[PDB]
Amino acid sequence: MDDLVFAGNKALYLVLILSGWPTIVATCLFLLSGWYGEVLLSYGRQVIFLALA
Amino acid sequence: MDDLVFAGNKALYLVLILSGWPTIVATIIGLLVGLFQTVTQLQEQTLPFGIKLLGVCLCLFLLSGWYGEVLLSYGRQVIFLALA
Amino acid sequence: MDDLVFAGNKALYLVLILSGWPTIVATIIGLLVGLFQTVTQLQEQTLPFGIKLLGVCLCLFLLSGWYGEVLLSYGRQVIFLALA
Amino acid sequence: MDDLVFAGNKALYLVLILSGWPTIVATIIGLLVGLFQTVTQLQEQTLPFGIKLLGVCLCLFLLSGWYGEVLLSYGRQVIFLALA
Amino acid sequence: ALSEIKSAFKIGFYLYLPFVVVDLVVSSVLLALGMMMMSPVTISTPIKLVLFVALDGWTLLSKGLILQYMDIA
Amino acid sequence: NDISLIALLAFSTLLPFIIASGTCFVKFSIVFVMVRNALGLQQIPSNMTLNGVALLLSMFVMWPIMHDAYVYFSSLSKHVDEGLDGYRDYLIKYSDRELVQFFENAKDEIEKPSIFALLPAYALSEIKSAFKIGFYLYLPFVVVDLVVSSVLLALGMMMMSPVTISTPIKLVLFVALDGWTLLSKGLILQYMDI
Amino acid sequence: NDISLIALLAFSTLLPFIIASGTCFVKFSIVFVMVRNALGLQQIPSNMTLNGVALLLSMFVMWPIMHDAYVYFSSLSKHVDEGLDGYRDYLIKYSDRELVQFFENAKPSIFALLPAYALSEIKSAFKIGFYLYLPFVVVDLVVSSVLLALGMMMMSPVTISTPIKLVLFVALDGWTLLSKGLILQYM
Amino acid sequence: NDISLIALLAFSTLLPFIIASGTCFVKFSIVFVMVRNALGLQQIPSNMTLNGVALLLSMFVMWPIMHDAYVYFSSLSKHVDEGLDGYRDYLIKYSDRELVQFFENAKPSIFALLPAYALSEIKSAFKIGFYLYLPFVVVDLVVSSVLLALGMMMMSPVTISTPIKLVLFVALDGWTLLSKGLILQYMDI
Amino acid sequence: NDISLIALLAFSTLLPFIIASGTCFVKFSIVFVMVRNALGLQQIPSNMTLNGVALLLSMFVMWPIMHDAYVYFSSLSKHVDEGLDGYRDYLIKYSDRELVQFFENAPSIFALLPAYALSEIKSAFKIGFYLYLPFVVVDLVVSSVLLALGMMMMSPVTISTPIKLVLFVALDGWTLLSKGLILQYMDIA
Amino acid sequence: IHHLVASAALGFARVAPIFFFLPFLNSGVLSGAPRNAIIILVALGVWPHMIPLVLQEAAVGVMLGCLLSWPFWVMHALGCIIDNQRGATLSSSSEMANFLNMFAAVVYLQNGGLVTMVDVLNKSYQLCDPMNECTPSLPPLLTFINQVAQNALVLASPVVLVLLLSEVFLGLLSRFAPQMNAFAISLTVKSGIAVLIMLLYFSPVLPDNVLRLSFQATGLSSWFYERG
Repeated sequence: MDDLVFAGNKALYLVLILSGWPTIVATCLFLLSGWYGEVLLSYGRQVIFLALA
Repeated sequence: MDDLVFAGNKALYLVLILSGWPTIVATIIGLLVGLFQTVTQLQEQTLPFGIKLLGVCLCLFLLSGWYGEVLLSYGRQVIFLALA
Repeated sequence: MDDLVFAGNKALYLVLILSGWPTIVATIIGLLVGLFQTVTQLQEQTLPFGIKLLGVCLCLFLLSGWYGEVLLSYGRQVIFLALA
Repeated sequence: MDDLVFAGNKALYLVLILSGWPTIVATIIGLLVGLFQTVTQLQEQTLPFGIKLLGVCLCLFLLSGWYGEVLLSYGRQVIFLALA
Repeated sequence: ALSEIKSAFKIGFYLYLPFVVVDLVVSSVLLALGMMMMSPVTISTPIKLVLFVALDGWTLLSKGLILQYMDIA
Repeated sequence: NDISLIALLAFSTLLPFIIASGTCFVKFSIVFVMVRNALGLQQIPSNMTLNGVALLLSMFVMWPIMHDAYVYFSSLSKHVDEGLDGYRDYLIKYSDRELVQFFENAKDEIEKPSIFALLPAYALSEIKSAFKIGFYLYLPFVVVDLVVSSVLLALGMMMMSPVTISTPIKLVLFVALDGWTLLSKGLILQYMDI
Repeated sequence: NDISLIALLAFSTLLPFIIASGTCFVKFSIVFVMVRNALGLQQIPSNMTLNGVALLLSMFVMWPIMHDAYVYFSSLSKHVDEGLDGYRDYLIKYSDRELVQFFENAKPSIFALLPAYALSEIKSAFKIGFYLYLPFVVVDLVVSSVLLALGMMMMSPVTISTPIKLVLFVALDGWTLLSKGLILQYM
Repeated sequence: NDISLIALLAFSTLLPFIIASGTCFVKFSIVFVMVRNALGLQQIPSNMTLNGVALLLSMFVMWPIMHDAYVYFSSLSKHVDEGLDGYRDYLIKYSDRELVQFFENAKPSIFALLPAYALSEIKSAFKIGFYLYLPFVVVDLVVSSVLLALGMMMMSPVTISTPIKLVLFVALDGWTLLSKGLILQYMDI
Repeated sequence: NDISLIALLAFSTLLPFIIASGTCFVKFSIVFVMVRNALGLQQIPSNMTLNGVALLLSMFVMWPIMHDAYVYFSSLSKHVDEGLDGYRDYLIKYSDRELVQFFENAPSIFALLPAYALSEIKSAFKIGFYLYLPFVVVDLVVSSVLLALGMMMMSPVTISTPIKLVLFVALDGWTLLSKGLILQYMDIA
Repeated sequence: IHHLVASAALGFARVAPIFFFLPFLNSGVLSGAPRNAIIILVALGVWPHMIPLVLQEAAVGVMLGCLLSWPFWVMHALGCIIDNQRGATLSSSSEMANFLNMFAAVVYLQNGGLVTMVDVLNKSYQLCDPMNECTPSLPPLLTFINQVAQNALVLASPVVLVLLLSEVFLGLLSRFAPQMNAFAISLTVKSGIAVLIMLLYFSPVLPDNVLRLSFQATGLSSWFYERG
């Protein structure tokens, strides 16, 4: 269940990084538009390699 | 019906203690936003909701290993009470 | 039909009292924490909910043993009103 | 045809007039509670439900037997128009 | 066959109307209170059944539909 | 026996016409689905086992009636009316006397009514009585459906469906009350005394 | 012939009525659907797989009973009450006694053992299903209350609740532990 | 004749019984409708289509096993015990090994390990189905975070989260990734 | 022979699965309800109509394929493999040949239906996002004019849906994508 | 003798979809025992005198069933917008539209109705008799979705604009005092204004438009042509 733990904690790690980065920034949207689709598409690219294999 | 009245109080006592920790951490830093700005005010209303969301997912990243095992134990206990 | 209007009036009287007892306890914690936040400002939206959840789960502890009896005796009264 | 028009004008009239008193007794106590919140500053948005539950459940209590003799008086008439 | 489909649908619209009057007041008082996430079927279905037993419509539809085709005395 | 297999297959399609209308299976099967819908279940248990328990309870009051016809039963004109006289003194008990006169015109001791005149009134009297005792069952569950839906509304969680919470409470209110055996005791004592 | 086969099809008409009402399949069929609706899942496994899994689990305690009918067998009219005691020791073990004696009042007969066993398997399946409903109300309320800790009052929690519901079912591996739990009450 | 027709039409009601218990359709259709559950759509692509797709793939894998069983085909009841050794090898590789010994306690019987394969198949289908569920959950809170960062606290996030839930699925084009991966878990090229 | 009429029961219960699998109705039935989810009114146009138009539209594309199979018509099973050639040239033009050979080497008639349907769900999901895009601009430009006023608390959904609904029929939407979807397949008009 | 089964299975194919679509002929008001007897009586009563002929005749029937079900889809879509603006439908993001559909199915059924329905179905065999390859005429089919929506929107145009003014005025009431919870205050009153405004035009306007949108037999050549 280690691949269930690693995939279950990379989601909470990305919520802290991605949703919490313009919290500390705003405390400009075109530079933050291209960053989020790179990480979500790569995390979905990784979770199928951990799923179907 | 002792196991029925024990699993109902255990379920509501586990609701109070699982939903009380991120609720108090959502208002400790919510009070440390408003009480800190009594000098050099510059107050905006929508500002502390981002820090409160970061403070919620921060303490959820700490208690994620404990919130799972307090549900893994009660989940294995509530089926063993039902079958055997 | 005189018992159909008794079961209907007992049901309407019972919903007002059962959903009224935690409602006043959720009302006073909605009152006093806001009246504590209108003079000592400390402005926060989470602080009333953080104590309202405690007051609701506390009165559900103290009234969980009473709600099952006021529902079990009404449920037993209804089936004997229905069949015989 | 003129009875099909009358029965449709009265079904919408009875919906309008039976949902009249519970929706104007839950409006004055929705507005005067917030007018009390305009004098004394309170930021509890979930507050006037505590009066709105007692308002609707007490308005449906006194007029409980009255609704049955408007539904039965209209329901017996429409079947007599249907069959005869 | 078509003239009795027309006549039975004519009776069934009249029969249909009181219950719709019950459902449109139940869905109004559940929106007066803040209970928009609550299906009104689970509340109306008890109080839609009293309208059929206090009116004893089983002994009224069969009483009328026989009198449309035959007569008494 | 090829003249009798048609008399067996037509009897095997005639008993689904009679058991489903003129016995106590009508009142039995309706309340089991009304208490199935009162809790908030769609597929549990099925539509098949609820007609099985109701059929086994239906022959508990019909087997004392059927045995009188088996011992007793162009000479078959008056042979059938006394074989069904044990069934027609039962149909006068659970029907409406004014309603069977409505079908007999369109005392009762000196002449029992016609057998084809009171079987529709027996069916309408059991559908009406099943709707009446079916309304009673709905009320306790509706109370525990309005309490949790107004307790979550005492809090700020207006976007929360209470069906995920009300379904545990509704089937502990039916098993701490011992509901399934309690309805079947009253259904048996309404027809056959102990 | 035709009548000797139609009476076998009338036997196969009665066979779904006995397998659906008077055996263990009444208990097995409830729990898989009660955990189907417990996880926040509408219809997504099937209604055909769950009725085939519970039937293949239902014959494990039925074939040891019905093999003696192949062992044993108006001559056949009196023998069928003689060589059918193996099913009656199964219907007297799990049925309540006062419910049996009430049906015999209104060795005991089989016709009173059928609805008293059937009316007890539904209640015991409802008692198992409540304990299965309980660890998911807690996760339904604690993920719907940390949104209320924030300004997320217009947010349906049923899309964040559903992943935790089934990961708390594959961590407890609750399908094979439930099949192994329902077998040790019979074998 | 008719005596084989009543033995065949009583068998024809058992043809979906093997599909729902013994084949791999009980893993394909679960992931195919949990994709619909995870995306947030209710009747797209209308699961009457999805059952025919998962049946096509299940039939495709199933065929090499049904081909040689018809090549092979009491003492004639014992011809069925060795006629299905190609089927019996199939549900040995994927079932739980220590569950069958619990079933036979009470070269194994085919009635024993047949519920064990479906049990381990629903467990694997709920594990793959949870894997897909995890990325979208993050997609949801990265919409409600920025909506709470602006003054749109009353605006519901489901009208903005749903557009970026299905461009993550088409840029990743997961309809071909899941369909190739579930074939590669059984077959080989 | 009543088995030949039982094969008609193998047609009346299977034709909803062949229409839902290999007919271009899969592309129309997805995009029609996808724009309905884009508008924000989930009861209009009321899926009985959206399935009626999507079935009549696909009965214009399948008619030049079914007609040529009628004017044409293992020994007499060698007649039908030439009859399905009109459906076989249709199942190569709209399916990808990285999935066509993949269900073969592990063109056949059973090896192209699981690849054509997966290429139509892929070709429908990226059209519906482009359709999704103007609406998000609308309910992001009407929700921001309230916050410029003192309307920080009012719900914008009950204002967004009429201003989105009277614009789509006034700009003739449902006759613009019903034309633009059938122009991909056949020589319409 | 034995060919009448094929001559009634060709009539059944055209008649059956129309039955499937119309609100007073569906499975809700016509159970399985009398259903398959009416459609052979009507199909034998309208006859004017090979697998894909039953599919061609089914396609003409689905086009006829949508054209005969044209005025009830407008009243149902009218009810779904009246019921949507007052509330009661945001739990998915009905009870009111089933009343307007049941009302229009009676006010259409009294004056005329089944006469113009079987007049359309009898004129259908005067232009699209079988073995002549009739076809549902694609270039007018493409605007069919647009027409119902436009009719529903214009028909419902008062109640939406009045409920929009009740939302601007209640939004203006919150700018004077934001501690009102004006989202739920409007939710109590919009279901009474959506009944009071529709009471003023339920009787004089609504039974006219059902007799205005009804499809008649004079427009069958603009929707059905022949290939032969």
